[PDB]
Amino acid sequence: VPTLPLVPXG
Amino acid sequence: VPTLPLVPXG
Amino acid sequence: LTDLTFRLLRESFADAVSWVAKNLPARPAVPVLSGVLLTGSDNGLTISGFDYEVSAEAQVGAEIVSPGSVLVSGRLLSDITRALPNKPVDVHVEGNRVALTCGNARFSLPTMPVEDYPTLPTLPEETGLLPAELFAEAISQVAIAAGRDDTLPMLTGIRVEILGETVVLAATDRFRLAVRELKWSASSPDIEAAVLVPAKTLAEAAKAGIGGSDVRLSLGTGPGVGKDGLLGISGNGKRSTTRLLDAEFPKFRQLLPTEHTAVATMDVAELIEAIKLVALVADRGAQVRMEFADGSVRLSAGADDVGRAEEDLVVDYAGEPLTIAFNPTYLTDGLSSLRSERVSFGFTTAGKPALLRPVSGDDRPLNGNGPFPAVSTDYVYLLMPVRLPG
Amino acid sequence: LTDLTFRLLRESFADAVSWVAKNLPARPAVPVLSGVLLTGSDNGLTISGFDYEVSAEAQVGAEIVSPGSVLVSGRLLSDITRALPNKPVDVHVEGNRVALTCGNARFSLPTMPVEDYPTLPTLPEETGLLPAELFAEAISQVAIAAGRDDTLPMLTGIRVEILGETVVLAATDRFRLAVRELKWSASSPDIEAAVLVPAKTLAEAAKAGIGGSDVRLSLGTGPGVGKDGLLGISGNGKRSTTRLLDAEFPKFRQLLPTEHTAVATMDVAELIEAIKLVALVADRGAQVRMEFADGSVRLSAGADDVGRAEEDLVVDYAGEPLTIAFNPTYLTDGLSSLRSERVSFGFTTAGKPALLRPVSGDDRPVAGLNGNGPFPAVSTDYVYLLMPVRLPG
Ligand SMILES: [Ca+2]
Ligand SMILES: [Ca+2]
Ligand SMILES: [Ca+2]
Ligand SMILES: [Ca+2]
Ligand SMILES: [Ca+2]
Ligand SMILES: [Ca+2]
Ligand code: NA
Ligand code: NA
Ligand code: NA
Ligand code: NA
Ligand code: NA
Ligand code: NA
Ligand code: NA
Ligand code: NA
Ligand code: NA
Ligand code: NA
Ligand code: NA
Ligand code: NA
Repeated sequence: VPTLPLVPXG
Repeated sequence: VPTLPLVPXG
Repeated sequence: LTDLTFRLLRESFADAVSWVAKNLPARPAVPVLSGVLLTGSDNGLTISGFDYEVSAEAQVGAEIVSPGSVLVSGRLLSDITRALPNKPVDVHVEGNRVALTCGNARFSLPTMPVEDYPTLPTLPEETGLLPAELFAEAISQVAIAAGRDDTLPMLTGIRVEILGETVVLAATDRFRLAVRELKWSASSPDIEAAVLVPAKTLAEAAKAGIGGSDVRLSLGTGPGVGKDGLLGISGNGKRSTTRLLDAEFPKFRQLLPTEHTAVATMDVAELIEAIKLVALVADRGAQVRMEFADGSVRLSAGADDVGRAEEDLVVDYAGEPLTIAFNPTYLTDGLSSLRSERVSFGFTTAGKPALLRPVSGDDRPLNGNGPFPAVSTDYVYLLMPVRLPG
Repeated sequence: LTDLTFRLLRESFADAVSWVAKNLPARPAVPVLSGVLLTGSDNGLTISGFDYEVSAEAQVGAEIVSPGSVLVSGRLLSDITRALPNKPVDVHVEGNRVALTCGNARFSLPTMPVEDYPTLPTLPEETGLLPAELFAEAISQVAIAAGRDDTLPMLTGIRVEILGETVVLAATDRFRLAVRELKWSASSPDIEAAVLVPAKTLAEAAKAGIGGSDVRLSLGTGPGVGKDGLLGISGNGKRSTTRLLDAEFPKFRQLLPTEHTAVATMDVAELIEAIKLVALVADRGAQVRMEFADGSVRLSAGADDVGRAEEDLVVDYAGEPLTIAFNPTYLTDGLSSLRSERVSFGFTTAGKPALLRPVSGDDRPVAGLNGNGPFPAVSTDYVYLLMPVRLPG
């Protein structure tokens, strides 16, 4: 269950 | 909070 | 020798499946016990749900392509059939799976060994029958008073007393007692028995009969009525059995007063509305109070620190003035059970039960100071008061 | 100096109290903060509540027999006004109790002391105006994507970007990102700022202008925008203020793709219904799978042990076949947030975000859509960017 590639955040 | 006088039961 | 294949409209399928699956166990001892059994033969589909307590079986018309039986998860079948479009549903068993097809949707569910499914109990012989609307009303009126605490199993039942054409229904939770007497069509004129039926289940059956055919109650005939420990309920192509409670019920009849020191008649809808309003400030107290005298009653609740509420209501009153308090939920439960425009209250003291009975709008139940005899009625709701403050 | 006495119809009274209750649904630890403040003067009644984070106030016409103010239980006043019949309501403060009379019913409530009852925040200067319904809808849309976990405070807000001609609203919980852009009437043409506003009841606050043409956003003007640390929202006799979050929002704009290797358009209502249907055999409600190809997508869920489900749906598809899986709740959340008949999906790989957008009539077609792609993204005022989950293989 990957996260959105928010940087930072993921 | 009394009960009805049921016998048995109260 | 052959695998089950059938076809029928979703709505017919969903309604039968739902009714049968609902009484399946919460924690099934083995996977098999979570299943519903589908059996197709000739022109008909039988749907069966076994549970130790309550077993249910629905029969519906269906296109049977190939006869047979299959055991599938009850809850999942129910959910799926509830959610499908209103199209024909195709069901086809192949080996260890069952395919359910509906329009463009396809399901493939695991099946369970039908040989391991318990046999549903046989219904007892028919004892009598009554109109669905009467069954629904009578059970609804009495069930509201039944206990919901399994530490006192006897109170979780509805007592059912049969004597020929007459049926008496009773329930109590120690704070209210509801009693309904009715007439029905008895199988035998000299039938006579008394049993105790789990209320929650019976109530569900009475509600589900609404709009339906006459309802048949099966406890047996003659002297053997009740001996099987089962109540059968049937109608509408649906039949169920409920295991009876094997517990002694309290002797309730001696509680019904035959005379009153005060009698009061009021409008039910208006009183229910007023109780709802004044009870808004009674969350802590869990009581509303009533001060009766000629012509009027003061209904009130609350306290200085939390807030107070009051309403005066018209009353046709006779006898000694009285200040008495009630649990507002128990009071509006009883008022809601009367199914009449008006209510008669029969009182003695502030610490003794109040007898609520139905009064029509065309009736007016007075001379003297009292006491006043209790008026014969086919329904009573006997409610214990609570202690007043101070 | 004088005791409050007023009179007004129940529906109006109830609606004003309801505005406050909906904007302050929880019950604070401090007792006095549960009070509602009633203030009557001239020909008007104001009804307000405050909990240091959100304030909410409604103003209604009323017959003011005697001016004044009183503090009373918000819970009780809400319950009572909701339950009363549609009759005039008389309210009379006398000593430390308030008499509330409606028809044949009489209530007598204790007053609460105003000694330590906080003064309501002042609305900052008007920053701009939006159409009432549009703004309430826009907040409702993006709020579904906001985080609800206080251990990650930055995700519990709705980002509000002010830019002269437009407002941009954004929310994310790391799994979906919702972004809405609206045009508005700004007081200042050269204004530029961004704040972060708690999302939890912002959808209720956003309904302030309902009943009128516009809603007013108040964050201050010119250079000092966000300075007061509050967002005011008002219109039509209703207002609220919400304390801003002093937390940093993720940089989300880099995530919005400008082209896709596959694009799929289909019916929202059909897809929502099919997801709900096949997900009935998904364990933990974990995953639904979509196999897109020319003309059709196969939606499926489940495993051989509990059961399998699938449904084929028509799709207007472009690109190469793609299998991609989603959390069905996140997916239907996105579809429901579109508020449109049709959805366009923009995809790259099965492991990268999917871009959901509403299909409009004024959308300019994708040129070369029938060809190979990559296909340029179509301009949209709303996007829901959804991360897929990994397929079991
Ligand atoms: Ca009788
Ligand atoms: Ca509150
Ligand atoms: Ca094509
Ligand atoms: Ca192509
Ligand atoms: Ca696009
Ligand atoms: Ca855009
Ligand atoms: Na299920
Ligand atoms: Na099996
Ligand atoms: Na039954
Ligand atoms: Na039964
Ligand atoms: Na209450
Ligand atoms: Na009586
Ligand atoms: Na109003
Ligand atoms: Na105020
Ligand atoms: Na409107
Ligand atoms: Na559909
Ligand atoms: Na889910
Ligand atoms: Na196409």
